[PDB]
Amino acid sequence: TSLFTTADHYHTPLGPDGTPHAFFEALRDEAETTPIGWSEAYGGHWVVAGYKEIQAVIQNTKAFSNKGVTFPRYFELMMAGQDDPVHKKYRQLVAKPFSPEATDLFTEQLRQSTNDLIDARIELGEGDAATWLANEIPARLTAILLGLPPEDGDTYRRWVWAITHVENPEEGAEIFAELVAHARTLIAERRTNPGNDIMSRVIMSKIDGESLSEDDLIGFFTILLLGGIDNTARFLSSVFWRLAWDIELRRRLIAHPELIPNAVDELLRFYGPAMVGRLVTQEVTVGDITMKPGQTAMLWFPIASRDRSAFDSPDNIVIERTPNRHLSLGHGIHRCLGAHLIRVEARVAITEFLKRIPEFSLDPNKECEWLMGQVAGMLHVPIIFPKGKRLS
Ligand code: HEM
Ligand SMILES: [Cl-]
Repeated sequence: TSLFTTADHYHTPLGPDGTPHAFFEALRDEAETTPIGWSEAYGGHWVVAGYKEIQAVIQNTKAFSNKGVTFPRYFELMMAGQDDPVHKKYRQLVAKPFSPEATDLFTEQLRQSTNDLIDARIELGEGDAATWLANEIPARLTAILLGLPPEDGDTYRRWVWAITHVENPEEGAEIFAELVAHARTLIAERRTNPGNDIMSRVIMSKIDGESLSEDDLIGFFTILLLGGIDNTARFLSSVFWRLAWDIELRRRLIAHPELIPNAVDELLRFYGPAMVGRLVTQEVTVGDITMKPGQTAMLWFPIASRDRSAFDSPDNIVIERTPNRHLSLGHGIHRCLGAHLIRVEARVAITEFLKRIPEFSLDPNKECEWLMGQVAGMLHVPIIFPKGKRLS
Protein backbone atom coordinates (compact mmCIF):
# COMPACT_ATOMS: atom_id res chain seq x y z
CA THR A 1 0.00 0.00 0.00
CA SER A 2 0.95 3.58 -0.68
CA LEU A 3 0.03 6.68 1.32
CA PHE A 4 -0.32 8.46 -2.04
CA THR A 5 -3.33 6.43 -3.20
CA THR A 6 -5.69 8.13 -0.76
CA ALA A 7 -3.76 11.38 -0.26
CA ASP A 8 -6.22 14.22 0.01
CA HIS A 9 -5.27 17.71 1.11
CA TYR A 10 -8.75 18.23 2.62
CA HIS A 11 -8.50 14.97 4.59
CA THR A 12 -5.02 14.66 6.08
CA PRO A 13 -4.93 12.24 9.02
CA LEU A 14 -4.33 14.10 12.30
CA GLY A 15 -2.06 12.82 15.08
CA PRO A 16 -2.56 12.91 18.84
CA ASP A 17 -1.06 16.40 18.91
CA GLY A 18 -3.84 17.57 16.55
CA THR A 19 -1.73 18.33 13.47
CA PRO A 20 -1.15 16.38 10.24
CA HIS A 21 2.59 16.31 10.89
CA ALA A 22 2.88 12.60 11.74
CA PHE A 23 1.19 11.88 8.37
CA PHE A 24 3.41 14.42 6.60
CA GLU A 25 6.50 12.75 8.09
CA ALA A 26 5.29 9.34 6.88
CA LEU A 27 4.53 10.66 3.37
CA ARG A 28 7.98 12.38 3.31
CA ASP A 29 9.55 8.99 4.08
CA GLU A 30 7.64 7.36 1.21
CA ALA A 31 8.54 10.23 -1.12
CA GLU A 32 12.21 9.18 -0.80
CA THR A 33 11.18 6.24 -3.03
CA THR A 34 8.25 7.79 -4.90
CA PRO A 35 8.49 11.58 -4.94
CA ILE A 36 5.45 11.96 -7.18
CA GLY A 37 2.50 9.68 -6.58
CA TRP A 38 -0.98 9.19 -7.98
CA SER A 39 -3.89 9.85 -5.70
CA GLU A 40 -7.32 8.52 -6.54
CA ALA A 41 -8.98 11.48 -4.76
CA TYR A 42 -10.97 14.06 -6.84
CA GLY A 43 -11.07 11.77 -9.84
CA GLY A 44 -7.33 11.13 -9.82
CA HIS A 45 -4.37 13.53 -9.63
CA TRP A 46 -0.63 13.81 -9.05
CA VAL A 47 0.75 14.53 -5.58
CA VAL A 48 4.18 16.17 -5.95
CA ALA A 49 6.01 15.69 -2.66
CA GLY A 50 9.77 15.71 -3.27
CA TYR A 51 11.61 19.03 -3.08
CA LYS A 52 13.43 18.65 -6.41
CA GLU A 53 10.22 17.52 -8.12
CA ILE A 54 8.22 20.51 -6.84
CA GLN A 55 11.02 22.79 -8.01
CA ALA A 56 10.99 21.17 -11.48
CA VAL A 57 7.21 21.62 -11.76
CA ILE A 58 7.09 25.14 -10.44
CA GLN A 59 9.94 26.32 -12.71
CA ASN A 60 8.15 24.94 -15.75
CA THR A 61 5.86 27.65 -17.10
CA LYS A 62 5.38 25.96 -20.49
CA ALA A 63 3.70 22.71 -19.52
CA PHE A 64 1.86 23.85 -16.39
CA SER A 65 -0.70 26.57 -15.84
CA ASN A 66 -1.88 28.50 -12.83
CA LYS A 67 -5.46 28.22 -14.12
CA GLY A 68 -5.37 25.04 -12.05
CA VAL A 69 -4.24 26.52 -8.70
CA THR A 70 -7.54 25.78 -6.98
CA PHE A 71 -8.32 22.07 -6.77
CA PRO A 72 -10.83 20.58 -6.67
CA ARG A 73 -12.75 23.15 -8.70
CA TYR A 74 -16.45 23.46 -7.65
CA PHE A 75 -13.52 33.74 -11.12
CA GLU A 76 -9.82 34.40 -11.59
CA LEU A 77 -7.45 35.24 -8.77
CA MET A 78 -5.30 38.14 -9.98
CA MET A 79 -1.70 36.97 -10.68
CA ALA A 80 -2.02 33.84 -8.53
CA GLY A 81 -4.49 32.21 -10.91
CA GLN A 82 -3.06 33.52 -14.18
CA ASP A 83 -0.30 32.88 -16.66
CA ASP A 84 1.95 35.13 -18.71
CA PRO A 85 1.55 37.50 -20.42
CA VAL A 86 -1.19 38.85 -18.16
CA HIS A 87 0.44 37.59 -14.97
CA LYS A 88 3.65 39.44 -15.73
CA LYS A 89 1.88 42.66 -16.69
CA TYR A 90 0.10 42.72 -13.32
CA ARG A 91 3.16 41.71 -11.31
CA GLN A 92 5.26 44.49 -12.90
CA LEU A 93 2.54 47.03 -12.15
CA VAL A 94 2.34 46.12 -8.47
CA ALA A 95 6.05 45.44 -7.85
CA LYS A 96 7.21 48.86 -6.68
CA PRO A 97 3.88 49.82 -5.02
CA PHE A 98 4.23 46.69 -2.89
CA SER A 99 7.99 46.96 -2.38
CA PRO A 100 9.59 46.20 1.03
CA GLU A 101 10.42 49.89 1.46
CA ALA A 102 6.77 50.79 0.89
CA THR A 103 5.21 48.18 3.19
CA ASP A 104 7.78 48.81 5.95
CA LEU A 105 6.33 52.32 6.43
CA PHE A 106 3.32 50.61 8.07
CA THR A 107 5.16 48.56 10.63
CA GLU A 108 4.67 50.84 13.60
CA GLN A 109 0.96 51.12 12.89
CA LEU A 110 0.81 47.32 12.72
CA ARG A 111 2.59 47.08 16.10
CA GLN A 112 0.11 49.50 17.65
CA SER A 113 -2.89 47.62 16.24
CA THR A 114 -1.46 44.31 17.47
CA ASN A 115 -1.24 45.77 21.00
CA ASP A 116 -4.79 47.07 20.69
CA LEU A 117 -5.97 43.54 19.81
CA ILE A 118 -4.07 42.02 22.73
CA ASP A 119 -5.77 44.63 24.99
CA ALA A 120 -9.16 43.09 24.19
CA ARG A 121 -8.65 39.97 26.32
CA ILE A 122 -5.45 40.44 28.35
CA GLU A 123 -7.57 41.20 31.50
CA LEU A 124 -9.61 38.02 31.06
CA GLY A 125 -6.82 35.44 31.32
CA GLU A 126 -8.17 33.30 28.48
CA GLY A 127 -8.89 33.51 24.78
CA ASP A 128 -8.66 31.75 21.49
CA ALA A 129 -5.37 32.95 20.01
CA ALA A 130 -6.61 32.13 16.50
CA THR A 131 -9.94 34.01 16.75
CA TRP A 132 -8.76 36.89 18.94
CA LEU A 133 -5.38 37.56 17.34
CA ALA A 134 -4.31 35.49 14.31
CA ASN A 135 -7.52 36.04 12.37
CA GLU A 136 -7.57 39.76 13.13
CA ILE A 137 -3.98 40.84 12.66
CA PRO A 138 -3.80 40.31 8.83
CA ALA A 139 -7.26 41.82 8.34
CA ARG A 140 -6.32 44.98 10.27
CA LEU A 141 -2.99 45.05 8.41
CA THR A 142 -4.89 45.05 5.10
CA ALA A 143 -6.95 48.05 6.23
CA ILE A 144 -3.74 49.81 7.41
CA LEU A 145 -2.04 49.22 4.04
CA LEU A 146 -5.04 50.73 2.27
CA GLY A 147 -5.03 53.85 4.46
CA LEU A 148 -8.22 52.86 6.32
CA PRO A 149 -8.94 52.69 10.04
CA PRO A 150 -7.60 49.37 11.32
CA GLU A 151 -11.02 48.31 12.59
CA ASP A 152 -12.26 48.31 8.97
CA GLY A 153 -10.38 44.99 8.82
CA ASP A 154 -13.17 43.40 10.82
CA THR A 155 -15.44 43.61 7.78
CA TYR A 156 -12.73 42.06 5.60
CA ARG A 157 -12.43 39.14 8.00
CA ARG A 158 -16.16 38.55 7.93
CA TRP A 159 -16.33 38.61 4.11
CA VAL A 160 -13.42 36.25 3.62
CA TRP A 161 -14.88 33.74 6.03
CA ALA A 162 -18.40 33.98 4.57
CA ILE A 163 -17.22 33.71 0.95
CA THR A 164 -15.29 30.55 1.72
CA HIS A 165 -18.06 28.86 3.77
CA VAL A 166 -21.43 29.66 2.24
CA GLU A 167 -23.08 26.78 0.34
CA ASN A 168 -25.53 28.84 -1.72
CA PRO A 169 -23.91 30.47 -4.77
CA GLU A 170 -26.47 33.30 -4.70
CA GLU A 171 -25.48 34.14 -1.13
CA GLY A 172 -21.83 33.95 -2.13
CA ALA A 173 -22.57 36.39 -4.95
CA GLU A 174 -24.23 38.79 -2.50
CA ILE A 175 -21.20 38.85 -0.21
CA PHE A 176 -18.82 39.29 -3.13
CA ALA A 177 -21.01 42.20 -4.32
CA GLU A 178 -20.51 43.92 -0.91
CA LEU A 179 -16.77 43.49 -1.21
CA VAL A 180 -16.71 44.90 -4.75
CA ALA A 181 -18.88 47.89 -3.79
CA HIS A 182 -16.44 48.77 -1.01
CA ALA A 183 -13.47 48.38 -3.34
CA ARG A 184 -15.08 50.77 -5.88
CA THR A 185 -15.65 53.45 -3.22
CA LEU A 186 -12.06 53.08 -1.96
CA ILE A 187 -10.63 53.23 -5.49
CA ALA A 188 -12.63 56.36 -6.37
CA GLU A 189 -11.40 58.14 -3.21
CA ARG A 190 -7.77 57.17 -3.69
CA ARG A 191 -7.90 58.22 -7.36
CA THR A 192 -9.24 61.69 -6.59
CA ASN A 193 -7.12 62.31 -3.46
CA PRO A 194 -4.01 60.10 -3.73
CA GLY A 195 -1.99 59.43 -0.62
CA ASN A 196 0.95 57.25 0.41
CA ASP A 197 -1.01 54.06 1.03
CA ILE A 198 -0.68 50.97 -1.11
CA MET A 199 -3.86 51.55 -3.10
CA SER A 200 -2.81 55.09 -4.07
CA ARG A 201 0.55 53.70 -5.13
CA VAL A 202 -0.96 50.92 -7.23
CA ILE A 203 -3.35 53.41 -8.90
CA MET A 204 -0.49 55.67 -9.95
CA SER A 205 1.74 52.88 -11.20
CA LYS A 206 2.51 53.00 -14.90
CA ILE A 207 4.52 50.47 -16.90
CA ASP A 208 5.24 50.59 -20.66
CA GLY A 209 2.74 53.45 -20.82
CA GLU A 210 -0.16 51.58 -19.17
CA SER A 211 -1.98 51.56 -15.83
CA LEU A 212 -4.35 49.17 -14.06
CA SER A 213 -8.01 49.55 -14.97
CA GLU A 214 -10.73 49.82 -12.33
CA ASP A 215 -11.51 46.12 -12.84
CA ASP A 216 -7.83 45.31 -12.32
CA LEU A 217 -7.77 47.46 -9.16
CA ILE A 218 -10.82 45.61 -7.82
CA GLY A 219 -8.93 42.39 -8.65
CA PHE A 220 -5.94 43.61 -6.67
CA PHE A 221 -8.06 44.46 -3.65
CA THR A 222 -9.67 41.03 -3.95
CA ILE A 223 -6.38 39.13 -3.91
CA LEU A 224 -5.21 41.04 -0.81
CA LEU A 225 -8.30 39.68 0.97
CA LEU A 226 -8.66 36.24 -0.60
CA GLY A 227 -4.96 35.51 -1.07
CA GLY A 228 -3.49 37.14 2.03
CA ILE A 229 -5.74 37.05 5.02
CA ASP A 230 -6.44 33.29 5.43
CA ASN A 231 -2.85 32.23 4.67
CA THR A 232 -1.54 34.63 7.25
CA ALA A 233 -4.20 33.75 9.83
CA ARG A 234 -3.61 30.02 9.63
CA PHE A 235 0.18 30.47 9.76
CA LEU A 236 0.02 32.76 12.81
CA SER A 237 -2.52 30.44 14.52
CA SER A 238 -0.12 27.52 14.10
CA VAL A 239 2.74 29.62 15.49
CA PHE A 240 0.72 30.71 18.54
CA TRP A 241 -0.19 27.06 19.14
CA ARG A 242 3.42 25.96 18.93
CA LEU A 243 4.59 28.73 21.32
CA ALA A 244 1.81 27.80 23.79
CA TRP A 245 3.21 24.31 24.45
CA ASP A 246 6.84 24.51 23.22
CA ILE A 247 8.33 26.13 26.31
CA GLU A 248 11.86 25.65 25.05
CA LEU A 249 11.30 27.49 21.77
CA ARG A 250 9.43 30.20 23.67
CA ARG A 251 12.16 30.90 26.22
CA ARG A 252 14.78 31.15 23.44
CA LEU A 253 12.78 33.78 21.51
CA ILE A 254 12.32 35.82 24.68
CA ALA A 255 16.03 35.58 25.60
CA HIS A 256 17.26 36.23 22.03
CA PRO A 257 14.87 38.52 20.19
CA GLU A 258 17.51 39.03 17.48
CA LEU A 259 16.77 35.40 16.48
CA ILE A 260 13.08 36.04 15.78
CA PRO A 261 13.52 36.77 12.04
CA ASN A 262 15.42 33.55 11.42
CA ALA A 263 12.90 31.73 13.62
CA VAL A 264 10.03 33.16 11.51
CA ASP A 265 11.61 31.62 8.43
CA GLU A 266 12.00 28.30 10.22
CA LEU A 267 8.40 28.40 11.38
CA LEU A 268 7.37 29.13 7.76
CA ARG A 269 9.22 26.00 6.68
CA PHE A 270 7.50 23.95 9.36
CA TYR A 271 3.94 25.39 9.43
CA GLY A 272 3.55 26.82 5.94
CA PRO A 273 -0.18 26.65 5.18
CA ALA A 274 -0.21 26.42 1.40
CA MET A 275 -0.66 23.56 -1.01
CA VAL A 276 -1.24 24.75 -4.59
CA GLY A 277 -2.35 23.17 -7.84
CA ARG A 278 -1.07 23.26 -11.38
CA LEU A 279 -3.00 22.30 -14.50
CA VAL A 280 -0.97 20.23 -16.95
CA THR A 281 -1.16 21.85 -20.42
CA GLN A 282 1.45 19.84 -22.32
CA GLU A 283 2.77 16.33 -21.93
CA VAL A 284 5.73 16.47 -19.58
CA THR A 285 7.96 14.02 -17.78
CA VAL A 286 9.06 14.83 -14.26
CA GLY A 287 11.31 12.21 -12.79
CA ASP A 288 9.72 8.82 -13.35
CA ILE A 289 6.27 10.17 -14.14
CA THR A 290 4.74 11.42 -17.36
CA MET A 291 1.87 13.85 -16.84
CA LYS A 292 -0.79 14.38 -19.52
CA PRO A 293 -2.73 17.46 -20.62
CA GLY A 294 -5.76 18.11 -18.45
CA GLN A 295 -4.40 16.40 -15.35
CA THR A 296 -3.73 18.28 -12.14
CA ALA A 297 -0.56 18.23 -10.08
CA MET A 298 -0.85 19.31 -6.40
CA LEU A 299 2.33 20.77 -4.96
CA TRP A 300 2.54 19.50 -1.37
CA PHE A 301 4.98 22.10 -0.10
CA PRO A 302 4.84 20.78 3.51
CA ILE A 303 6.31 17.48 2.41
CA ALA A 304 9.08 19.13 0.37
CA SER A 305 9.84 21.34 3.37
CA ARG A 306 10.72 18.13 5.24
CA ASP A 307 12.85 16.53 2.47
CA ARG A 308 16.09 15.20 4.00
CA SER A 309 18.01 15.85 0.79
CA ALA A 310 17.13 19.56 1.14
CA PHE A 311 17.20 20.07 4.93
CA ASP A 312 19.30 18.42 7.61
CA SER A 313 17.28 17.46 10.71
CA PRO A 314 14.09 18.44 8.86
CA ASP A 315 11.76 17.38 11.65
CA ASN A 316 13.30 19.84 14.10
CA ILE A 317 12.68 23.59 14.38
CA VAL A 318 16.24 24.82 14.27
CA ILE A 319 15.81 28.50 14.73
CA GLU A 320 19.37 29.32 13.66
CA ARG A 321 19.00 27.42 10.37
CA THR A 322 20.53 29.42 7.51
CA PRO A 323 20.13 29.45 4.62
CA ASN A 324 16.60 28.14 4.62
CA ARG A 325 15.35 27.63 1.11
CA HIS A 326 11.86 26.44 1.99
CA LEU A 327 9.03 26.54 -0.53
CA SER A 328 6.29 27.83 1.78
CA LEU A 329 6.11 31.17 -0.08
CA GLY A 330 6.54 29.57 -3.49
CA HIS A 331 9.40 29.88 -5.96
CA GLY A 332 9.90 31.36 -9.40
CA ILE A 333 7.50 33.64 -11.25
CA HIS A 334 4.56 33.24 -8.80
CA ARG A 335 6.61 33.65 -5.63
CA CYS A 336 4.46 35.25 -2.92
CA LEU A 337 3.94 38.98 -3.40
CA GLY A 338 3.50 39.22 0.37
CA ALA A 339 6.76 37.40 1.17
CA HIS A 340 8.46 40.36 2.82
CA LEU A 341 5.28 41.70 4.40
CA ILE A 342 4.41 38.48 6.18
CA ARG A 343 7.92 37.99 7.53
CA VAL A 344 7.75 41.46 9.09
CA GLU A 345 4.16 40.89 10.28
CA ALA A 346 5.05 37.56 11.94
CA ARG A 347 8.05 39.17 13.66
CA VAL A 348 5.86 41.92 15.07
CA ALA A 349 3.10 39.51 16.13
CA ILE A 350 5.48 37.18 17.94
CA THR A 351 7.41 40.04 19.51
CA GLU A 352 4.42 41.93 20.88
CA PHE A 353 2.62 38.83 22.00
CA LEU A 354 5.57 37.45 23.97
CA LYS A 355 6.28 40.90 25.44
CA ARG A 356 2.67 41.27 26.69
CA ILE A 357 1.99 37.61 27.58
CA PRO A 358 5.24 35.70 28.19
CA GLU A 359 3.47 33.05 30.29
CA PHE A 360 0.63 31.09 28.73
CA SER A 361 -0.42 27.58 27.85
CA LEU A 362 -3.09 25.65 25.98
CA ASP A 363 -6.46 25.57 27.75
CA PRO A 364 -7.02 22.07 29.18
CA ASN A 365 -10.80 22.49 29.02
CA LYS A 366 -11.17 23.51 25.38
CA GLU A 367 -10.04 21.84 22.19
CA CYS A 368 -7.65 23.00 19.51
CA GLU A 369 -8.67 22.37 15.91
CA TRP A 370 -6.62 22.12 12.70
CA LEU A 371 -8.14 23.30 9.41
CA MET A 372 -7.32 21.18 6.39
CA GLY A 373 -7.28 22.11 2.72
CA GLN A 374 -5.20 24.29 0.43
CA VAL A 375 -4.64 26.71 3.28
CA ALA A 376 -4.06 24.66 6.38
CA GLY A 377 -3.21 25.38 9.99
CA MET A 378 -4.73 25.81 13.40
CA LEU A 379 -8.25 27.23 13.45
CA HIS A 380 -8.80 27.21 17.21
CA VAL A 381 -6.03 27.70 19.75
CA PRO A 382 -7.62 28.21 23.18
CA ILE A 383 -5.05 29.50 25.68
CA ILE A 384 -4.93 30.55 29.31
CA PHE A 385 -2.62 33.04 30.96
CA PRO A 386 -2.36 35.14 34.11
CA LYS A 387 -4.62 38.19 33.94
CA GLY A 388 -2.74 41.28 32.80
CA LYS A 389 -3.21 44.93 31.99
CA ARG A 390 -4.35 46.89 28.96
CA LEU A 391 -1.82 49.35 27.50
CA SER A 392 -4.83 51.57 26.79
C1 HEM B 1 1.93 33.28 5.60
C2 HEM B 1 1.19 33.91 4.71
C3 HEM B 1 1.29 33.53 3.24
C4 HEM B 1 1.68 32.37 2.65
C5 HEM B 1 2.16 31.06 3.26
C6 HEM B 1 1.60 32.55 1.24
C7 HEM B 1 1.93 31.62 0.28
C8 HEM B 1 2.02 31.82 -1.06
C9 HEM B 1 2.48 30.86 -2.05
C10 HEM B 1 2.93 29.46 -1.70
C11 HEM B 1 2.43 31.43 -3.27
C12 HEM B 1 2.79 30.81 -4.63
C13 HEM B 1 1.55 30.30 -5.35
C14 HEM B 1 1.86 29.52 -6.61
O1 HEM B 1 3.03 29.11 -6.82
O2 HEM B 1 0.92 29.29 -7.39
C15 HEM B 1 1.89 32.76 -3.07
C16 HEM B 1 1.60 33.65 -4.07
C17 HEM B 1 0.97 34.88 -3.91
N1 HEM B 1 0.72 35.52 -2.71
FE1 HEM B 1 1.16 34.76 -0.85
N2 HEM B 1 1.11 33.81 1.00
C18 HEM B 1 0.93 34.46 2.19
C19 HEM B 1 0.51 35.76 2.35
C20 HEM B 1 0.22 36.63 1.35
C21 HEM B 1 -0.18 38.04 1.53
C22 HEM B 1 -0.33 38.73 2.87
C23 HEM B 1 -0.38 38.58 0.33
C24 HEM B 1 -0.80 40.01 0.03
C25 HEM B 1 0.00 40.67 -0.80
C26 HEM B 1 -0.12 37.54 -0.66
C27 HEM B 1 -0.25 37.67 -2.02
C28 HEM B 1 0.14 36.74 -2.95
C29 HEM B 1 -0.01 36.94 -4.37
C30 HEM B 1 -0.58 38.13 -5.11
C31 HEM B 1 0.56 35.74 -4.99
C32 HEM B 1 0.66 35.49 -6.49
C33 HEM B 1 1.96 36.11 -7.02
C34 HEM B 1 2.11 35.82 -8.49
O3 HEM B 1 1.31 35.04 -9.03
O4 HEM B 1 3.06 36.38 -9.08
N3 HEM B 1 0.27 36.37 -0.01
N4 HEM B 1 1.66 32.98 -1.72
CL1 LIG C 1 9.75 43.93 15.87
